[PDB]
Formats: sequence, C-alpha cells, structure tokens
Amino acid sequence: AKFEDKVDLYDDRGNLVEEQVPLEALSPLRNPAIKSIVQGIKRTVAVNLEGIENALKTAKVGGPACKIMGRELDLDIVGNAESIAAAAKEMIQVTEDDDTKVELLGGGKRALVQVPSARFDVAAEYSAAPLVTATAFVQAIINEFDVSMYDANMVKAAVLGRYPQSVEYMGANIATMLDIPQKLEGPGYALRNIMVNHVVATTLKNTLQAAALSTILEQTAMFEMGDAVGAFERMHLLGLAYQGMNADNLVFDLVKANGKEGTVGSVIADLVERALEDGVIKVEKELTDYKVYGTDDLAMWNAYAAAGLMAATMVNQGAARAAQGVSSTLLYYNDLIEFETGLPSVDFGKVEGTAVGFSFFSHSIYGGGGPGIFNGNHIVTRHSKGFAIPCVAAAMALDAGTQMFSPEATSGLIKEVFSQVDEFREPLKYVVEAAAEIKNEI
Amino acid sequence: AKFEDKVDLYDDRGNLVEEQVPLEALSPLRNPAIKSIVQGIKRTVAVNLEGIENALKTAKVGGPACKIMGRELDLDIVGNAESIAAAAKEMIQVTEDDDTKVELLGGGKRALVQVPSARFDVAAEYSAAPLVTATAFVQAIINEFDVSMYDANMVKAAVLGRYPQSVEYMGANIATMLDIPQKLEGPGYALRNIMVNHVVATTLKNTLQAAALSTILEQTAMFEMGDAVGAFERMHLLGLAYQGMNADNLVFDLVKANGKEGTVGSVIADLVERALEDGVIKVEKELTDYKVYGTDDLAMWNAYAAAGLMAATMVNQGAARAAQGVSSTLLYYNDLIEFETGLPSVDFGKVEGTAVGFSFFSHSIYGGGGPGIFNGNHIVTRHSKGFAIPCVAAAMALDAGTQMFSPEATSGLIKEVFSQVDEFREPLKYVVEAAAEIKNEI
Amino acid sequence: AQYYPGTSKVAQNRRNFCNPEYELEKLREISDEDVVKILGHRAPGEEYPSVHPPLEEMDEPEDAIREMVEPIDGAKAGDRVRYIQFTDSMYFAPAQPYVRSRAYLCRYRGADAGTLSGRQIIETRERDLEKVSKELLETEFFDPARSGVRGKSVHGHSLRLDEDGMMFDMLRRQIYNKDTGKVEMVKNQIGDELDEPVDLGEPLDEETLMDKTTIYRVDGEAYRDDVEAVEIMQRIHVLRSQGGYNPE
Amino acid sequence: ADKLFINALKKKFEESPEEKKTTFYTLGGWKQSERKTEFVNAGKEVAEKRGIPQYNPDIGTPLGQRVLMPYQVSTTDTYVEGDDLHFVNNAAMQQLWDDIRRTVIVGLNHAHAVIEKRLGKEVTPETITHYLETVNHAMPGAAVVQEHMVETHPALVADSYVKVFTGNDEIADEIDPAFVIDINKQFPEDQAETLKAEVGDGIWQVVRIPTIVSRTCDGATTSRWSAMQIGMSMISAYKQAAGEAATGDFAYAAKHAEVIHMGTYLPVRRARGENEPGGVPFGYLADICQSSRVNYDDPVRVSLDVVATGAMLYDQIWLGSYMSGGVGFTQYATAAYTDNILDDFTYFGKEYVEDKYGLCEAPNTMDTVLDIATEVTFYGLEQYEEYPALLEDQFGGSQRAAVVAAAAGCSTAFATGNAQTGLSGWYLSMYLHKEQHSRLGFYGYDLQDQCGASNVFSIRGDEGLPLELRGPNYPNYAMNVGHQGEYAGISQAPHAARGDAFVFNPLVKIAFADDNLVFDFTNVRGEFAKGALREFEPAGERALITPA
Ligand SMILES: C[C@@H](OP(=O)(O)O)[C@H](NC(=O)CCCCCCS)C(=O)O
Ligand SMILES: C[C@@H](OP(=O)(O)O)[C@H](NC(=O)CCCCCCS)C(=O)O
Ligand SMILES: O=S(=O)(O)CCS
Ligand SMILES: [Ca+2]
Ligand SMILES: [Ca+2]
Ligand SMILES: [Ca+2]
Ligand SMILES: [Ca+2]
Ligand SMILES: [Ca+2]
Ligand SMILES: [Ca+2]
Ligand SMILES: [K+]
Ligand SMILES: [K+]
Ligand SMILES: [K+]
Repeated sequence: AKFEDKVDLYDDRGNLVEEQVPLEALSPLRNPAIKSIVQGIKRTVAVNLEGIENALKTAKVGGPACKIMGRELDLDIVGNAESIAAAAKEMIQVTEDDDTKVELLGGGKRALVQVPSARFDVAAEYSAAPLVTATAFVQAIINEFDVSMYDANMVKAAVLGRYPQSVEYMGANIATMLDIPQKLEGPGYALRNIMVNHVVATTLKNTLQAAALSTILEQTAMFEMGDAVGAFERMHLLGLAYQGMNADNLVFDLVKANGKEGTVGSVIADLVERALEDGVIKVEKELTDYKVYGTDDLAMWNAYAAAGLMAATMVNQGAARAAQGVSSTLLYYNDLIEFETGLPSVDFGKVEGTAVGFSFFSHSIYGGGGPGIFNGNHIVTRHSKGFAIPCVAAAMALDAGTQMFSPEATSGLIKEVFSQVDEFREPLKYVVEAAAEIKNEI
Repeated sequence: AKFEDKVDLYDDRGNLVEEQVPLEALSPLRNPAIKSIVQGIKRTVAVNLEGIENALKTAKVGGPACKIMGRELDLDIVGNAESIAAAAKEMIQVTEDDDTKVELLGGGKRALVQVPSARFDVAAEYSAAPLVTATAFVQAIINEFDVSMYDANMVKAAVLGRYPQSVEYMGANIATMLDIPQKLEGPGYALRNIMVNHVVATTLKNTLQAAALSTILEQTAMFEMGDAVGAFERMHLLGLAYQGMNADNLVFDLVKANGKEGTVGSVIADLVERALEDGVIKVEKELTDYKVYGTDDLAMWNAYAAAGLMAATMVNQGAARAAQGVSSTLLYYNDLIEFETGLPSVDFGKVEGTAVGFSFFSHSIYGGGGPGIFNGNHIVTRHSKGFAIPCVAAAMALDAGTQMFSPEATSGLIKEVFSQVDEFREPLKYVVEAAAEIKNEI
Repeated sequence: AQYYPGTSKVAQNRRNFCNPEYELEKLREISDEDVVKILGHRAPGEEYPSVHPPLEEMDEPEDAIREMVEPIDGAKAGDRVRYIQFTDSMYFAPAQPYVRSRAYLCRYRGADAGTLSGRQIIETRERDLEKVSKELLETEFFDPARSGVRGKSVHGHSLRLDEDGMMFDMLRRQIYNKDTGKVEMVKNQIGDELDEPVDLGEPLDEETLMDKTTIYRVDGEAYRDDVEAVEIMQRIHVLRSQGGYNPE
Repeated sequence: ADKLFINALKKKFEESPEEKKTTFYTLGGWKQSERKTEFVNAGKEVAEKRGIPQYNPDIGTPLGQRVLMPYQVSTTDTYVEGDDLHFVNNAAMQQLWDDIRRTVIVGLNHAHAVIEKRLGKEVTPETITHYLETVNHAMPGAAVVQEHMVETHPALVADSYVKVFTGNDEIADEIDPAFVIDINKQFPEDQAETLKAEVGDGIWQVVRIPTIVSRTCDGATTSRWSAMQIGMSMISAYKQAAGEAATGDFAYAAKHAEVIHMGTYLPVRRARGENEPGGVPFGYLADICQSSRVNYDDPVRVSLDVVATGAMLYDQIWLGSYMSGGVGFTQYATAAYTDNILDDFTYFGKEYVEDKYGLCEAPNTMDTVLDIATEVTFYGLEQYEEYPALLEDQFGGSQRAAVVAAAAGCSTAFATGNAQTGLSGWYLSMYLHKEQHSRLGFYGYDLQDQCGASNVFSIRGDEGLPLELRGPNYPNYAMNVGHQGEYAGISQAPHAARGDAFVFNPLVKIAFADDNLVFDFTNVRGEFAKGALREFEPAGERALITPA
C-alpha cells in the first residue's frame, strides 16, 4: 500500500459491510467495480425506436421544428423491433456471444445497447458506441423494410440527426450519458460532461446512490485529468471515500443526528466535534474566547469537511424537498466552517467559489438553469475537483417536484435504458463489495 | 469466419511469410498487434527536458515569441534527468513493475514515456497520457530543486504551455502523436489526426512501413467511426490488406514491374491485366473498339485498384524522389482507370475527390501546405475513408529533400521518441506474425 | 491499354495523346537553348541549381521501394522542381486541360500534373522538365495561336480570338507577325522580355485544328453525338452511386 | 423567343453574341472603366492622407486588356460593373447578412409554462401584449428594473425589436398587431394554412438585436443578447422577484431549450460560434429567402432567388472573406445571379420536364436523373459554344460548371419532387461537362463533385444526409466556391415545384416574413441592384455619435 489509511464500509441502510478496508481499494485505478461502471457507461447507448419511427413518418428530422415535406416514410419499426434488434446486434458484435447486448424495452419502443468492449480496445475514445450503434440500426431498418437507395438517407437523418452539418448529433434518436468529445472544456473532462439529471434518473432518485454515482464519475475524471496524481492522489481518494462512499458511516450518521430538526449550522457543529474526537484536527492556539484549530493532515480534514458538506445538503435540501438551495448549502457550509474553525473549507475554497457562481447562475438572467442541468463540465460548476457536483445530485434526488427541468423532463430516455444496469443504478453496493474483495491485495 | 477471403502475407523485401491467412486475422478488431500499436500510440508521450530547461532559464513560456521578464529560473534539469525521470515514473505508474516506461534519450535531453494501460481502462479517452505525464514531470522537477511555491507555476507553464487559457497545450514541451479531442472533425476521428510527417519520421522513411503504419491508423479509425460496420466491413478489410499490408505481394510486384521505366499509366495497365487474370473483373460488353469491364465483387475490385494506387504513387513520386506529385497521382490514377475500364475508381470517386482538393490546397494561396502536414482529420484530406492518406505517407517517405515543412522540420521530437518503439517503427512484421498467431481463431 | 471510349475524331485524338506508343507529330523545331529561355528558370549556360545534394550524397535509408524505383536524372542530381504551364483555347486548340494531365501521367515519369479550366501545369525535376518541355513545345500538344505558355495571368481560354486568330494574352507573350505569318515568343512564360525572341512558326490552319482537337463542340464534333463516350460517363456515375450506398 | 441572356450580351459587347473575334489591348486599360478610375483616384487620396502607399494600378499586371464588363443583375434592368457587386462595396449585401446574423427565434411555450406551473400566474393575450411592450423597450438596450442604469441611444438601435407569431388565429388576433407577424397576411392561403398547422398553438418570438452590436461583436452574441432582455422583460412584466430560482428557468429556456439559431457552431479548424454563415443549413437559407411567398406561381424564380441569396452569402461573404479574404470571390457568385444566364438554362430545363414528365410526376429514380441532368447540361454547354460572347462573359470554368449544374440539378428536382435526386443530377452534370470540354473548374473545384455521386445516397456517419440538412459544414462542402448557394437552390427546387410553404423549418420561413426587416428578403436580386447603385440604406451606422 502507498497509503496507510483504512476505512470501514457500510451499505445504504447504514449497516457495516466490511471493516478496515485500505483506501486504495476504492481507487478508480484499482477497484474493479469502478472500472466496470466506467467501461459500461462508455459503451452503453439508448435507442429510441419509437422516436425514429415517428420522425420518419412525419419527416421531422434534423432538429427542433424541422421537417421536409414530401420525404415521409411510414415504416412499422416498433412492430418489427425484434427482427431489427437482432439484425443490428449481428453488426454491432465482434464475435457471437461476446459482451454485446441489444435488449428491447417498453414493448419494442426502446432498446438498450452495449457495444462490445473489444471495439474500444482499438479505439482512441468512446464515440464508437453511438456511431457503431447508429449505423447498425440504420442498416437494420433499411434491410427490414427494403427501403430504397433513394429514401435511405431519411433513415440516417432520423437516427443521427443533422450530423455532420451540425457538430453534434442534432435531432438524433439515440442518446448516451456521455456527450461528444468536442464539447469537453478541457482534455480529460469526458466523464464530467454527464448531466446531473441523468445520474439522478439512472439511480431512481435514491439519494445515496445518486451521490455515489456522481462521486465515482467526478473523482474518476480527476484521475484522467491528472489532478489525482502524486501529491494530490490521497486527497482525491479520501474525498471519494468520505463524500461519496459513506466511509466510516460519517455522512449517514451526520444525517441521522441532524435530520429531524437540524440545519446546515448544526451539521457543521457535529462534524467539527467529530473531527476533533477523531484526532483529525486539534486546537492550535486560543485567541480571546476563540479556539483556532489546526491540522497536520489537510487531506483528511478536507475529506471530513466534504462528508459534512454532503450531509448538510441532505439535511437542508432534504428538509425543503426542494433542490434549489443546494447552491446556498455549498456556499455557506464552507463559509461558516472556516469562521467556526480557522481551517480551510472543502477543496480549499473551490467548493465555496463554485457555489457562488452556481448560486448566481441558478437565480439570474445570465445563463445556467436549475440544479439538474449542471455537470462537472459546465463552465459554472467545473471548478471544484469533484467535491461539489455530487451534492447537486443528492439534492436533485431529494426534490419532490419543484423543478421545471426535472429528470423526468430531461432524462427519460436515459432513465429507461441506463437504470436497467445494476451497477449504474446501485453503484454504492458494487464498489463497496469490490473494495472488500480486493482488500488483501493492496 | 464471417468472410471466406484469404490472403498471402509478405515482408518488406517481397518474401512470402504466411500463406492463405483469413482476412479477418488482419482486422483491427481481432489482430493483437494492431491493438498493441494503437494502445501504444494512445499512451506514449515525448518529453523535451532540454526544452523545459531552456524555457525556464529564459522565461520563454506560453507560446511563440512569448517571454515573462523577471521570471527566469536556472535549473539543471538535463544534468539531473535520471533522478527526475525516476521520480516522475513513481507518480505515473499505478503499481511497481506494471507497463509504465520512462526512458531517457539524448543524454537526458528527452524522455520516452509510456503511461500505464490501467489508467486508460478507467478513462473515457486518451488525454490521460499527456496530462498524467505533465504533472508527474512538473512535480518531479519542483521536488528535485526545491522550487518555491512562488516559482512553481513557471515550471507548469514550461511543461504544458498556455493551457487552459488556450484550449491546446500552446507552447508545451511535451508531444504526442495524437492531438487534443476538441480538434476532431467528427467523433471517432482521433486516430486520423496524426500528421503524415509524424508517421514518416517514426518509420525512418521506410516506404512500405510508412504506408503500413498509416493504413493501420486510418483503417482502425474507420472502425471507430462506424464506417467499417455491416455492409462496408469487407471493403475496409480488403483495403487494409491490399493497400497497406502488401497482401499477395501485389503492391510490391507492381512496383517491381514499373519501377525502372514506368509511369502512373503503366501501373494502371498492369493492375487491370492482373485483375482480369485473377477473375476480379471481366468484360461485360463491347462497344466500338472498347471493352467495358464489370465485376461481381466491388470490394475486391476496389482493393486491387487501391493496391495499384499505392504502387502508382511509389512509381511516380519515387521516380521524382519528390512528394508533391502524390496529389496528382491520387487524382489521375483514379481518373485514368475509370476511362480505361468503365469501373469505378478507388473508394468510388472519393480518392479522386480528395486528390482534387489536396492538389489545390498544396499548390495555392488558400490553405493546406506540403504533403507532410496533412492527415486524415484535415478538412482537405478527410473525405476518402482510409485510401488516400497512406499514399501520402509513402510519397513523403520517398522525398529526398524537396520540402520546407519536412519531417525533419516538423517532427524531430516525435521521431526521437516514437521511432524507439519497434512496433511503431516496423509495424508490418508484427501485424503479419499476429495474423499467423490467431489464424485458427477466425 | 484502351484509354478512352468513343467513336469521334475527338475521342481518337484523346486516345492518341494518352498513348505513349503514339508518336506525337512534330510541327516545329525549337532549340534546347530556346526551350530554356521560354521556361525562364535559369540562364543558358547556368549550371542547374540544387534543392538538395545528389542522391549519392544524401544517404537514403535501405528500402526495397527505393531500390526498385529508378530516379529520373534530375532527381539523381538534386535539381529544383520547376514547372511549365499552358493555356488552351476552347476554339479548337489541339490539347486541352484534362487531356494534358491524363496524357502526362501516361507518358512521363515523376510528374506532378494539375488541371484547371484556364491553365494546366506540370512540375518535375528541372533537367527532366526541359526534355518534356521540348516535346510539349515542338509537337501537336502546342499551337502558337490557340495555345500559350503562361506561368501567370492566364486569362484567355474562354475568350474570343483576335483578328489574327490569336488567343488573348494579358501580357502578350506570343506575337503574330502579319508579314511573316509566324508567331514570335517575345517573353518567357512568366512574362519577362527575351533579349532574343523565339520563332514558334506558323499557326495551324482551321481545318487542321478541327482534325486534331480534343475539345467537343456543337460546331465541331459534339459530345452528345459521341454516344458511346456518354454511355461510359453515365455508367461511372451510376456505379459510383451504387458503391457509395452499398458495395456488397 | 430570344434566349434570356441575349439582351445582356448585346449590352456588354460591340460584336453580335455569335461572333468569334474581337479587339483587345487598345481599350485604354483601366481607363476604360468609370469604377476603376474612381478607385485609382481614391487610392491616391488615401495614400496622401495616411502616408502609406495603397491602391495603385501600376502594381502587378495591367487590368483591362480586354473589356471590363458591366453585369445585368438578373430579373432587373440594372447594369453595373462587377466591383459594385463586391460585398465590401454593396451595403445591401452586408445588410442581408446582418439581418440573418442578428436574428434568433425564441419560443414562449416553456416560458409560459414556468409562469403558470412554477410561479402560479396566468398567461393571457393581454399579459403577452404587456410583455411585448416591455421587451420592445428593453431589447435594443434599455432598462426596466434598476436605478441609475445607462442605456443605448434609441436611434442607434432602431432596427432592433421583437415580434411574435402563432398558428392559433384567435390568440394572434388578441395580441396587439404591432407585435405580430401576421401569417394570414404575409402568405397565400395554401401556404398560410400549412404554416399555421405546423406551429399550432405554439407561440414564438422573432428577436432582432441591433445591427451595430452584431457588427461590433459576432453571431454568437445574438441568442445571448436576446435572452438577457427576454429575462428582464419577464421579470418586469410578470412581477416576480428580480432574480429568484425561477429566473434561471427562463434563462435556460431562452438560451437553450426553445431557441432556434440561424447557424450552428463550427469545428475548431474553422472555429466559429452560432449564427455564422457556415452553420446555416441549405434548407434554412432557402426558408430565409422569401421569394416562395410572393413568386409562388414561378418555381424557377423562387429557386433562383434562393441561389442568388446563397451564392452571395456563401461564396462572397463566407468563403470569400470569413474563410479567405482579399479581392475574394465576387464573380464566382455573380455568375449565378447576373445576365439572366442561369435563368435561361433553368427555364429550359423546367420546360423539358413539363413536356416530358410533368412537374413532380417523374419517377424518383436514377433513370430520371440520367435523362434530365444530361439534357439540361448539354443545353447549357451548347449555349457557351453557340455564343462566344457568353463564354467570354462567364470566363471561368468554375462559374460555368456551377451555372450549368444548378440548372441540371434544379430541373431534376422539379421532375422528381425530391432534392436528393436533384443533387445526383448536379454531380452527373459535372462529370459530363468535364468530358465535353476537357476542363471543369479551378484546381480544387470538383473535390465534392468527385466524392459527390457516391455520397448522394450514402447512409454512413459523416456522409449520409438529406440535402436540406446539409450546409457549408458538410465535410465535402466545407472549402469550395461555386456549390453552396446552388445547393440551396436545389434544396428549394422540389419544394417550389410542389408548392410547399417551406423547405426545412417553418419557423425560419415565418421569421423572415417581416416588413420591419432592413433588407427585403422577398426580392434579393432587386436589393443587390439597389446596393450596387449606392441606393441602399443600411442599419448600424455611427453618424449620430461621430463628427459631422
Ligand atoms: C454560463 C454560460 O451560460 P449557459 O449556462 O451555457 O447558458 C455562459 N454565460 C456566461 O458566462 C455569461 C457571462 C456574462 C454575463 C454575467 C457577467 S457576471 C455562456 O453563455 O456560454
Ligand atoms: C483548408 C483550411 O485551411 P488550413 O489548411 O487549415 O490553413 C481552411 N481554408 C479553407 O477551406 C479556405 C476556403 C475558402 C478559400 C478557397 C475557396 S475555393 C481554413 O482556413 O480553415
Ligand atoms: O488556380 S487555383 O485553382 O489554385 C485558385 C482558383 S481561384
Ligand atoms: Ca449537535
Ligand atoms: Ca509460425
Ligand atoms: Ca452591343
Ligand atoms: Ca495592376
Ligand atoms: Ca386574423
Ligand atoms: Ca385562411
Ligand atoms: K481509519
Ligand atoms: K545538383
Ligand atoms: K385557424
């Protein structure tokens, strides 16, 4: 082991699963469930067969409010979905009985696709998933109905949209959690450009699972970005463990103690007390009627503070059953805890900064929107290196219906397909079990 | 096997190495040497330690003609390269004795880096290679010399340039064959955005190896793009085999027969005769003193035609020992062969079209440049789906020094590092041996 | 090789220009020195400039393709790559732009040919260019009224003729003399004055132009009437269309 | 009757158009030209004032060894030297582009749902009218909530405003008509009913930001500027907190969820934001052009007005400046909208189609393509052969290739009622032309035409697209003159023949049916003539804030 830290791991009911698991057993670089989740998300595609069919019969292709009169094609795609799916699968697979999946959902209206891993072994990135899926379904549809050469280009437009005139697949009737590589704010950002509402929908609004999936994606991106290399690696691992994996049951217990009557401030008080009890911080000196706390372990203080931040979001936005205040929680949890202690806030001010901008851009004319449309690649919310967006996911999971741009509005296709995958839907269970499994080889 | 085709494989001296190998044993999806080459190119980084040192001592950081007076730092990086490289390796690796490499070149002036494969298993794309390498070297340099907190940001600028104010690593002193994901013309294009001069430099101007590496990269991209899925797969595999792997010794034998006195036209005549001898084409009907040829196998005719195209480039640009005419060969080989036969040219007109634009944009005021600065991602030369750029690589390999923007000018850092890797430098024998290894699994 | 479909004289002339076995008719004599003057790349008696060392001195890597492909003599010597460029009148010049590029890459080694509507160019090693250029200037590739050697300011292929039957030239490089019936080249191809003009001889008469031309026109032989040539073009269109859709 | 270009040829030259010989070299060089003479004198004045040499006729080669021609703007009786059709010299052309660039379409459907479902307030035609009065104060750059705001000068931004439209006739009539694009008044009956059925009960804003801002800034400014002032006007008109959580829903709706940009952003090598010409698909360009709603009994006129719109925007401004610059590409474009040449060829093709098949009644097949595109190509090329003056007029092979293939493609699409077979006809035309004259265009002209046949019906990722969805960023099309505007024409052609109210986006079609625009999109060629004559008054000038 590179790091001596060990954590106790729990289930999503707060029961002990495994004790004294080495920190690195939770690393994206070591944990086989995190690998499975990331590879799964890279290769999974949602296909809207009903959408393709409707686009063709109306000639409404190529983006919002677009239509080409005279190009209508009336094809019974949903009625022949089994045959179309099987033909597509033959083209998508590399070999028979490899890890390709093409599975119908919604009475043939939707398909879940997992493009085989072998295609990504010899790919630079992840776009093979939508591109291989798209052409396999275009070809399968053409062959199913003997669509003429003259009309086949409409099938292509119905599946993939205005691409390549548009850079994006504008008006496409397929969807992925990931977005195109050109939209990255920086190299290494792809696992950050996943809408909060997609994560929340996929995890069926289970608060801890949403927080876990978001933390997994965010902190795994921090490795791809190089941010979790060398001096910073332990900070990121501890953040993942304590903020997103409920290490030592700290998030869960803070919520338990503050859920009935608590506030952001009462969560802070309990977290500072716990950090002192555990030896993470100590009184460095006294000013007049004011204790100045210090630490010799900034990464662990940061992780404790991050756990409290998640619990504060769960308590504050959970009490409102309204997500909007998460921007406020992310700001004032951090502002309050600095002046409570004399120690730096989560991510050394970057969560607070992210929260200032996020507050502005979710309560102003200038851009942004509701909490659910943000993501780690969004210019407003990219600044903290993994410690802010998972709280937004938790808050949206707790929202009882105050949002216009809800996961039901933005993420229905993704929900239907991606929530089928056990490891996507309940990642906390799989990552904890995998950590336990490899605990003795770290 | 999905396809019944078999090919004979040769070495770059025209000697038979393997007989009747199934076509799919050469597929990027199946062939383990292609996988190794692609993964290798994804994870390899060239680090210019001398360049970092000089940038620091002059404070010339952040791009062409830039300098910050007063920021100079005089650090003996090259003199301490062994220690710095070992420290960087400790941060780049995931575990001791994994497949990480950090190897010094040029007396410590350069380093070859291969970032471990495990980092890419849990990454969406390939940018971990430069980003992990960069921060490991920044941290190693700071630690070697105890660079102060106040000055360390200059080390960062010297290594990675103006990023993130610039989208690219503008002024960086590291280099990769791949370019950033934002610069892709389309999703799936990353293996196409590799400069021809980089391929030529890496293969030490060995014509057949340059053609092979270029064809491997191009046709592998065609799989990532979805172009080689379903109806089109066999066409792309046969192109890879006959145009870039000298299948059946056809390229080699056409060059042998036409090298002493031949022209583009004489290569055409020999290729058409060979296609007729082998039963790929036949006379469909007769006009007045003119035979109209047909084929029942467009993909194989295309592949034969593509082999002749490569041979024609080698004969024409080889005779001139000057690359510029490759744009003309790519155009008129295809133009001539259509009116010679009544059959469609290579890639059904798309090589000829690419050649028209490429000719224009290598002989005009409007853009482009010499043949060596093009690539499959360039707007001028993206249109043919793998059948044009490998000829450009062959032509630049044959150039005796007519170009200002030569590989010596554009690709020296890449040459020094990437030509060290046997499989990059001499890919053909590795791909042929790997085909032999898996022939009975197809 | 059969080169080109069709049963018109135009089609046969296109085949003849392409066919290296067809010996081009020599129409005029132009000395080696006057070819060099027309080209305008070096002075007579000036040793060939060099863009790189002779191949023997720049140490190429071991390579079977290099061993099998004989360099042209100007490549062996490290000559500059230089050009000659022609404009051909649509009023029945014997050669025309795609005819030239197609023919050049059948007949000549080591050639960079480019086709445009108003100009057609070949670039190759300088001493080889000189030999090619002698043929391009002395034979039926060239007529001194309906073709022009022009490295810039190429306007004229589509213009009406002047009263002498001469194509327009913004820079008037080729001058018809009514008193001799011959054309004199008074400038090199880039437009600089020659101290001693070059006799290009008599223009071809109108019937001979029509006999030799490779352009189809309604007032000559029309493309639409060469139905076998049209058939092959339409065939290519259809087969390209099919292949792009599905090549299986 | 005479061919339609004969008058222009007679005006341009001394000789009759069939004559094969003329006179050169004795015309006075540049001194033959009023416009070149103006330029020579202006260059001297410029150099004297600034102390640096500038325009000088003695540099390089000497213009005017041949006749420097006037051009007839097609469908007009206006003859001008080509310099007057350069976009730099033609304020009408500049304003055409500014009027597109500064326009965005923004829904009110999500916005009204936020008001009703989240804020719990009613939306009525009266609240909409109050909102529109508010946003027509705010949009040009004036305040509605804060104290001590400083504002744009109203006279500098007089061209900026907001209108709405809806398919619901009763709602439309209950909103103050100053703010409404009246679909029933602007479109003939059949087209109006088509367009209203597409929009239905939806309500859409057409927002035009100030030309002076668009010129100072870029196209990607437009939807942002729009959204800020929509946002302020929603706050003022519906009386919510001036910045609460719901404010963000209006921002996201106006900036993303119900915005229609004129153009989508471009990839890095040709990096640009939204509402730049390269992002405008051919079907949108055809729908921006308003010929369809006034010339609906003449599909040739409609199609060729679209060609004029696109040849100018795409070749002169986009390829000739954004993507290159300098002297640029005036005459590559003017070939498609002068001397009634493309008109002659296309009316010929339309009559051939009507005689042989009937409009929109031909099989949608390659056989139809081979028939029509071949016949029309041979007609057009014959005209250059029969009339040496015509060939000297359209002196560049690229010009001729574009014009002949445009007629061939449009004619094929008139017959099939399908733009894709029209496109196949365009490429076949190129191939035939190349073989007929042993030349086609400039060095790089036929990159897309050689790739063309195979990519017409392709379905692969970056190859397959209906023509209406293609545009200047379709990979094969991204570089070269003499295609893009003509493709917009081919996109229009089958829809004009069918009588369709729009080609690709009915909201875009309605959005330019507005007499408060500066440029008259119903008569694009008439406007180009007006600008050539220096009679067009653009928006965006700074005279009010500069010395007199
Ligand atoms: C956040 C982002 O907006 P979106 O969330 O993408 O709509 C972004 N705007 C801005 O950053 C607005 C900056 C100027 C106005 C606020 C100044 S404090 C933009 O339009 O690209
Ligand atoms: C090719 C490319 O140039 P580069 O090779 O990237 O310099 C591109 N120009 C163009 O496509 C020029 C198009 C306009 C001029 C030629 C019209 S035929 C551009 O600037 O992005
Ligand atoms: O001569 S080129 O074809 O390169 C440019 C035409 S503007
Ligand atoms: Ca307490
Ligand atoms: Ca063996
Ligand atoms: Ca007259
Ligand atoms: Ca001049
Ligand atoms: Ca009314
Ligand atoms: Ca009515
Ligand atoms: K512990
Ligand atoms: K020499
Ligand atoms: K009504």
